[PDB]
Amino acid sequence: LPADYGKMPAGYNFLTRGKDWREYDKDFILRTDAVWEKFQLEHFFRNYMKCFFFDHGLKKYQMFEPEDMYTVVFEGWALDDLITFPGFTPTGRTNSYQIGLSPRQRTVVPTQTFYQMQDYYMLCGLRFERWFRCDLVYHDQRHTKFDQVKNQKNYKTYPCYREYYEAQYACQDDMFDFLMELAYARRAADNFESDFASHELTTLPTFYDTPKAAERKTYTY
Amino acid sequence: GSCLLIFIQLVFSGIVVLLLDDMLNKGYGLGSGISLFIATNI
Amino acid sequence: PPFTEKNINDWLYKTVSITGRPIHGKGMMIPAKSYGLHGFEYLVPFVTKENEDGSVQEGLILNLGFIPREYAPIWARARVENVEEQTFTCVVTDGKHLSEQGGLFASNKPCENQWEYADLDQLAKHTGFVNQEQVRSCILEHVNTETPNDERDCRHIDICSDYKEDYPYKFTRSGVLQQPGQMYWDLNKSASYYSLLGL
Amino acid sequence: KLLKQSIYDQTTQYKLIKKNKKRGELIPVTLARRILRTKKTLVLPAHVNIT
Amino acid sequence: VCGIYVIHVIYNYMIPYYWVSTPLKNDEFTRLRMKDYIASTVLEEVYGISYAEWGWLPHDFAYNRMRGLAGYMHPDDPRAMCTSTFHRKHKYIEHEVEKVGDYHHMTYPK
Amino acid sequence: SCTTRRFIDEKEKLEYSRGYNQQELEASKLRKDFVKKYIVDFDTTLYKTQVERDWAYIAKREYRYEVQLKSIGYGGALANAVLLWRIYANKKMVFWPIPIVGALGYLYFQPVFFQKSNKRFFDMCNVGEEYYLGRERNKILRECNKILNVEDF
Amino acid sequence: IVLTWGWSSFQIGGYNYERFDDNGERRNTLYWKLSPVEFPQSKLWNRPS
Amino acid sequence: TYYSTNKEALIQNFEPLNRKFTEEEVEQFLRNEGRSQEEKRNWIYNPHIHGSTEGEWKADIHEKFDSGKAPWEREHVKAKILETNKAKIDAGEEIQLKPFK
Amino acid sequence: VYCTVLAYYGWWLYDRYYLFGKNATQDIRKDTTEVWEKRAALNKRNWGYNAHYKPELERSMKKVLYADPNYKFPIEWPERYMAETKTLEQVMDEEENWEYYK
Amino acid sequence: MEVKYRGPSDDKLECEFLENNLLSCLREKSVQDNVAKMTCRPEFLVWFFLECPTKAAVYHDPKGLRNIFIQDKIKQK
Amino acid sequence: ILKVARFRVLKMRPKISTSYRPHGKWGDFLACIIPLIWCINILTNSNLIL
Amino acid sequence: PLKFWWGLNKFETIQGIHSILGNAADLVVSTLSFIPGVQGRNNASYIENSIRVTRFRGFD
Amino acid sequence: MAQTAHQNRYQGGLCYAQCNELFSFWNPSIQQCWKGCDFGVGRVNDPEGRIEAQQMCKRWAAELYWTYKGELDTIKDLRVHADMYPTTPQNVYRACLAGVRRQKF
Amino acid sequence: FLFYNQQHKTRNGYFINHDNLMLASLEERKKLIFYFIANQVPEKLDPVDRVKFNEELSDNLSTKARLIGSLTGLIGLVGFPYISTRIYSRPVLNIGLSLLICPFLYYVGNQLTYSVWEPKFIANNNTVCELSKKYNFTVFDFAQAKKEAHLKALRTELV
Amino acid sequence: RNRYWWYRSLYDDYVAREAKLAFGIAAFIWLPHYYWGIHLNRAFEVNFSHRNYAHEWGPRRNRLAHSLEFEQFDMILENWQDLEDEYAQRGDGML
Amino acid sequence: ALFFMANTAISVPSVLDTSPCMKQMLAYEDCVLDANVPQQEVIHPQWPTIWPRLLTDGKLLEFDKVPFHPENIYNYTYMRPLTKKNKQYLYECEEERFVFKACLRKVISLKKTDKHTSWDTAEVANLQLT
Ligand SMILES: CCCCCCCCCCCCCCCCCC(=O)OC[C@H](COP(=O)([O-])OCC[N+](C)(C)C)OC(=O)CCCCCCCCCCCCCCCCC
Repeated sequence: LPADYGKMPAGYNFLTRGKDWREYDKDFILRTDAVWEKFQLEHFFRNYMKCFFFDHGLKKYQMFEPEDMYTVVFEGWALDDLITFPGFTPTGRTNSYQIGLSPRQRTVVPTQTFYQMQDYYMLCGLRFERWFRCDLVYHDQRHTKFDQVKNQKNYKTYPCYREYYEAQYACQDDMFDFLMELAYARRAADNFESDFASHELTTLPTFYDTPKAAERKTYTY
Repeated sequence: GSCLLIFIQLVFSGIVVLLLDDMLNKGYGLGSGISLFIATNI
Repeated sequence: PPFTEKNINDWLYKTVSITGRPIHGKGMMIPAKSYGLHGFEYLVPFVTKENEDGSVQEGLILNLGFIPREYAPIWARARVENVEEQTFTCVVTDGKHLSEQGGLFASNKPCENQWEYADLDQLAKHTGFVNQEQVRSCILEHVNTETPNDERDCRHIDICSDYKEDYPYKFTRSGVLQQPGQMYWDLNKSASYYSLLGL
Repeated sequence: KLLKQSIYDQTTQYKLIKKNKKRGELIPVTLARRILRTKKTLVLPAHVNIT
Repeated sequence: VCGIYVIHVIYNYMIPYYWVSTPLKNDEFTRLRMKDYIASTVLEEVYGISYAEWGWLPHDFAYNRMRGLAGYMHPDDPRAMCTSTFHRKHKYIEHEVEKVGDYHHMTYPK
Repeated sequence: SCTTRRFIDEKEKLEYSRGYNQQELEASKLRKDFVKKYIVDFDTTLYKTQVERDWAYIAKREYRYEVQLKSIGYGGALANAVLLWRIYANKKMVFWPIPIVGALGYLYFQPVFFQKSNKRFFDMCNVGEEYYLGRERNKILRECNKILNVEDF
Repeated sequence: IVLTWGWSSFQIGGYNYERFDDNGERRNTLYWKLSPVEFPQSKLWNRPS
Repeated sequence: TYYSTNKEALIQNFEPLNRKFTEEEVEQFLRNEGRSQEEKRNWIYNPHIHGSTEGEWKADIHEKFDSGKAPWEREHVKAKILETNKAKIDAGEEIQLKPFK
Repeated sequence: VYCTVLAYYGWWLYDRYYLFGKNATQDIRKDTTEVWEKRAALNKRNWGYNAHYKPELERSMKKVLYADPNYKFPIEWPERYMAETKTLEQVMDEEENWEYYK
Repeated sequence: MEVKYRGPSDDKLECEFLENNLLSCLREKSVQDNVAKMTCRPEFLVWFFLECPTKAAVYHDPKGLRNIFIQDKIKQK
Repeated sequence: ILKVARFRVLKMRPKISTSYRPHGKWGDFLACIIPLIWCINILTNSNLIL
Repeated sequence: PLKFWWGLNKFETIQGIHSILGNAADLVVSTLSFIPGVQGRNNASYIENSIRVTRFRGFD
Repeated sequence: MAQTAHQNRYQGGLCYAQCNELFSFWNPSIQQCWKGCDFGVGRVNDPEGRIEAQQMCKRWAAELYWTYKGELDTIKDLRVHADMYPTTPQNVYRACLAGVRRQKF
Repeated sequence: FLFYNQQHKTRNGYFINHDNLMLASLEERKKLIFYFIANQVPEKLDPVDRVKFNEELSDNLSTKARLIGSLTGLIGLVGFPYISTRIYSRPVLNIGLSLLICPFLYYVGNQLTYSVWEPKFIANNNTVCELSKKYNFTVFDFAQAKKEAHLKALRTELV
Repeated sequence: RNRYWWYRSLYDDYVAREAKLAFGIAAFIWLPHYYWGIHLNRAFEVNFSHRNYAHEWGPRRNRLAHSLEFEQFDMILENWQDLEDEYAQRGDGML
Repeated sequence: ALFFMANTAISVPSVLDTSPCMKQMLAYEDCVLDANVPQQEVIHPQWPTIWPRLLTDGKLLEFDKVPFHPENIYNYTYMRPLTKKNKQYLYECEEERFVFKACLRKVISLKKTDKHTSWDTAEVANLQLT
């Protein structure tokens, strides 16, 4: 083997034109039913990825939204909202892949604070309160230092994006609208919660309430 | 012990014999139970 | 069509390819069994010529093939049947074993769709076609001519094992040749059995 | 599975299905939908998790 | 038995509900996690998978194994902890999995 | 599927009813010899690969239900007929017709049900050319194709 | 009435349904290895529930 | 179940050596007295008794002894096996390289 | 004796739960180093890390390339599931200035 | 999945559409897509071999393909 | 049922029930084993689907 | 089944019986060695003696 | 321990006990620590096996959460504390590494 | 014992071990090793050599032993009726007596003809000497063949 | 066990004769149920096997068909390019 | 519970995959995944001919796309030509690509003829009965 084995030769076009394919016959095995199975392949594809129908008036492929059997059969003459078929992929490649769960995202306000309850209402309130604190810090700087800048040169992600998306996930739009009304009522008056909070004076002491908070944690490899 | 020496007399090593010796002991014991089961039936 | 009561022996059991429009509304279901399935032979009035009003029609009887018992009623199907002009390649057939399958203590009830055997005159009357003699002459069995012509093929309807075809299932060229239960090997076996019983 | 050009009157077909459609005793729920019909479908993927 | 069950419920579900009722300055998430953990995570869950063969056939067990590995993917879940592993073969017979830890993806059993 | 199984059963019944030619008989003999040896006369759990063991056991179970159990049932029916005849003749209970006539019925019906379903068992061994069982089945299949002047799967 | 009918009728019904009606399969399907199985009868009709 | 599993493993995965040990394999066996157990042997190169060069000799020694690679895993030994037993290669008998253990 | 057996079982469960560290420490000292090393070797699994292509084809070039101890993959396995943190222009520039080993 | 069976359509208009797409793709890819505007849709190529077996067999046949190429060249001038 | 339908009516061998009160040996224990098994079954199944 | 007298070989009495029969047959052959075609018994060959005396050696 | 190798934490051995001792009882990081114990079974004693196990921890953290290419390579402090929760890929990586460190044999 | 079959222990050179080889000459050692390998592990030989050795062994030891055992069993069947009278016949008893006598005499005759002719066949056969020179097995080959023979006997006992 | 203990355990009432006669009949009434349940369990297992295959190898076969069609196009394209080369040689004599 | 189902059908095996060139397809896909190429069109072995612009400029669409605007790196992946590193690590997967293409061409060369008498009962040979 030459010392350059595996190195792509200069000007390699990846072209198989005029190539002898009779040398690879010993590198694969086809069973006796390969001819039959091939047809089956085609059959399945022709009846599985064909969610579109050719139209003679337009002479092109069209489609509609998923419909029940009764509507497809006994209302085939009365079809509404026909859209020209655009293709599964823009470049014509295959898209038939088995999918899975994508990696999760970082959590600022954990769901485990209120996870015994299937209904997320206290969690919704907590997440919205945290986002509202962050927003009260940054709400008026958004159009000059953050997402709403005129030019992309000074573009920066809004610091409360993750908390906002967590609050949106935890709350329905109705409860989110209620909390946004409260947020407007408290941002018009610039009511930071620290201006009124005193309940820490009437709360039981805890090991986490030590004056030396940085030295309470023991770090270990 | 005795089977170990017997199987080492045949071309074998001490480690390999133990694996082979166990199988014969298990097989002979199974036959003894089969003989014991046959005696109870008849 | 050239088929007639007098010329039928010229066209009997002969492959034609005729264009016309089938009437799935008035289809007759002759009881039959195919590969252990109790289903029906699906006869339809095949309209070849008709006037614009549609009151006067003439045609033939077309055996569309075997249709299972579950899907015999029109409301049981997930399709709206096509009754426009279609071309069907069919073997002209007398329709003999269908007319001799009722057995004793069996009779057809027309004026309703109740059939036990293919009584040609009653089927012709049910069709309502004007050319009664030609309709009574024969029936055209929907066949697939891309199949072996031997009677030993043992695939009588054009299907696969998985039944991936669509009902009704048309006949193969061996299916048309096949008389159910009266082939020469069956009669030879019966003759041998009765000779053994007698001697 | 072809969007052909209809030679019938589609309104007449719709009104004839509305007026008098053939039914039977053992008719599947697929072919007999009278209270379970909507104008939109909620489409979701299969073999995956949706909250 | 009913009294023991009721006392167990009130011990970890009713009374701990009153521990935190106001926003907390220090380690609020820690305290809320403590309260929730002593309630959300129960012992029975582990058995619910430790004897999964009592109703899951081999192939259904394989499919539910991949499904459970997907559904308990999130790390911040104390209920996933104290739950018997899905990285296991079916006790009766295993078809898909040849070895416990021979995968091509970390978070997928194949 | 149930439809596939019923079609296979009824087609086998029709083939046995019409007859079995001569070259068809030779091919059937080759297929039956291969199936008998490699499935009935061999422990299907002794194959090297898991695919071979699984599908050979599936073929053996099919043989057990379609040949062994069917032949046992038909031989038992024949033995029951002879037993009823002998009970009526002797006007008392007898036991001899059960073992002897049952064995004779099994020996009469096992070849019949094996000849009827030889192709079914032969095809179920088509695990592939990568395995020993598949290679042997493919060799026998090529011989049968030479005999019958056709191509099978 | 009490024993024989309540312990054999449904099994007979399912066996006849599979033997004759092919378990009510819609036969116009492509690939058995890729198709759902039409199960035999499993809900007993001879029990009150 | 240990007995059943071991019996299945033995029956499935046991074949006779099916070949005569080659000259190279026998020579390696006779030189296996040079193998040291629990402590690696210090291989010293003497050109008048070993020949070749120091690098090539040390590479061959590492292949033969230190690497643990068996004689039947050497390419030239495999070629000799497939050449000297071609009569058994014919008639559809496959030669087994590593003896069963 | 039924009450005594039930009490013993309950105490065993309590001790197993509460003295897990002590029990595991005692169990780790019941076998010598060699036995534990053998057990650890038997339980060694890849768990899906670095599960790159394993060439089964005999003429595959990547077979010889992987046998080479100096072969560099285009990206490290743990980095195959991490989002890129540099601009597309930088990525294309680095890839176009990239040079193959050997 | 319960996928029903329907054989290749061989519809005149559908196969004309698919064959026009195939000819466009052949003309585009024969010059490594050096055209000013490329109208080829690769996905429809797949369907040409799933629903037009007659035209696919014609295209595979060397004489039929030669005739098709000659006619296309005449059309393109 | 057979007994009470065939041999417990007055004209078919009735019994002189002379027992004032019942004296049982772990009665409910035998009457609660069958239900408890059911409970187990149900619980297990639910957990799996949950 | 039929083959268990072979398993009876472990007893030293059976081995002695076999040795007596074999030696008597060897004497018969040696006295008949004058007839052409019979090899006879040679007492100067190691192989013959080793096969004779070690046949039942190490029996288990 | 749905993501780990053992049905119960007691089969993990001394490594799982040390993982339990590392974090508070309500901290889900323990499970991640357990995965470290799984990655360094036959690898901790081998000098390159330890690096392989650390790479396995990095891959595991990258698969659980969305991560950036340099993110796990610029962690200033790899030490863990009792109240460290697996809310970030950095925390998952740190817990997994701590579990790897505590795998004797 | 009754549990296992031990007809192969004292036949076809199964009893050859290293003690038979330590005292043998180089040529005698080669002959003994080849005989043991050919009888116990025929796979080590080419198929033509296997056929030749089987033919040379059958007409001298195997088939001759079968015939001698058959003759000695026929010696034990001078009268097949054995116990038999006009009043009563004993078919099952006579069959049992035959199955107890004839196998025993067969075993005795077979062991005798192996005890007499096997050493002479090993030491005075031209085919054995020629094939031993052709193959020229070593002590390592004999050790491997001994292991293979024991493992094959174990496998046969298992099945 | 203890006959007296087991003959009055059920609330001092005696149903032991019917309990004894119950085993013999109950030993056979469960056979049809058991065999049909075996059939149903096998059907469920086959359906789960089909679900696994369709989930895993379902998408893969569609890609294989896609590649088969692309390869047919590739063969046609090679022949078309050969024709283009011939037409480049014979500028207009080919037509 | 313990034996509530009273039986488990362990005899029925996993559905055997009998696709013509599935093994070669999976080998080629694994090899291409090793190359770590952003373009997905490389999944098909015919990419040099179907999308030749992958080797010249990467313009695979004539501005008839809907992947959103080029604001992040994960945009216009098919509109990105193969770099030198991608080309090298794809060339390393050339033999498996060739074997896959040869298998596809041989399968295409297979035609249904009149000697396939077992076509109507090909399911049994395909091993669909368990
Ligand atoms: C929880 C408890 C439930 C049951 C409690 C009791 C209440 C219900 C009592 C029902 C009583 C029986 C009613 C049905 C009677 C007919 C049986 C039937 O059709 O079953 C359907 C079953 C099933 O029929 P099938 O095969 O059509 O199944 C249905 C199939 N599908 C669903 C697919 C459409 O049929 C049989 O079982 C037929 C065989 C048995 C026939 C028995 C006839 C002989 C009767 C002897 C009586 C006793 C001896 C008398 C001697 C006299 C001497 C002088």
